[PDB]
Amino acid sequence: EIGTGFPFDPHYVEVLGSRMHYVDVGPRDGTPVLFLHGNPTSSYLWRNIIPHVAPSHRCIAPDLIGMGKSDKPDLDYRFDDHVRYLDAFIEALGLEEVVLVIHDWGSALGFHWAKRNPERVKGIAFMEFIRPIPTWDEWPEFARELFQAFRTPDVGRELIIDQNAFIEGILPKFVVRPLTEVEMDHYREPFLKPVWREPLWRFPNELPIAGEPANIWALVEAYMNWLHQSPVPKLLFWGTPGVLIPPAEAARLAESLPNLKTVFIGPGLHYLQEDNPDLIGSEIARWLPAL
Repeated sequence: EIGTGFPFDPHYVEVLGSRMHYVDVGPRDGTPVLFLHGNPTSSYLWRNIIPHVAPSHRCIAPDLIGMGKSDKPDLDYRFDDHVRYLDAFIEALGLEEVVLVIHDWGSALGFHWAKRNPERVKGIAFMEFIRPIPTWDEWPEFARELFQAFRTPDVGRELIIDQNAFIEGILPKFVVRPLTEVEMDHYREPFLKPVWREPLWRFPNELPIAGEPANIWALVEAYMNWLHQSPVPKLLFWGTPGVLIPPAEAARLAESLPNLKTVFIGPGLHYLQEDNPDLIGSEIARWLPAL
């Protein structure tokens, strides 16, 4: 049975003049494991993963700026803003070497940080991560018109900002099993007001699909190139049919990435942590000793 509670004491740290919230559990020494969520989630997404890792390793799960329990400064909320705040968060906590556990826009942040700090990354576990998607044909058909509308002037803001489409529509449609009302209310809480929803609209407008936007496309290409030459231990979780990482892409990564273990989790769309947390958490726990 998949837990709905969030039994983690809040921790806060001042970052660039704002407060950021994070989970921090597990032993106080050793290599920390840094869990990075994406859109439109928070550290809540990791709530059933972390308890598998916390017996043996420090677990740190921040809420990205403007998300979860973190502050909501007056930012553009472009990808580079998230880069700046996560960079400063990692330094504020004095992290030296880390293991990354990353998902969605948290994976773009994590891989981009790893490329810039390769000596500090001891391993990377990832799932449903940001890759350059070559055509809209590789996007799931049932969500293609919706994500094209998110990236259409005016219409996308009406859907995401005014109608909260990313929380009420996309989030439950990208989990195979049904989310409960308690889980939905945890995901809803940081975005109850439209004025808080800018990050939810910025993120799909930065997805690198069919070459655009060019700046994100090049950045993601750069860290994918880094990943392909890196000897760092890697662990990929994938499901079927997937969203960002269809089975054919999981197969391509299994062939091309060095030092990669792959784990098929069964049915899965995008929020794989909500479909098979016990397999994801237990397999990360089993993989960490080999690092």
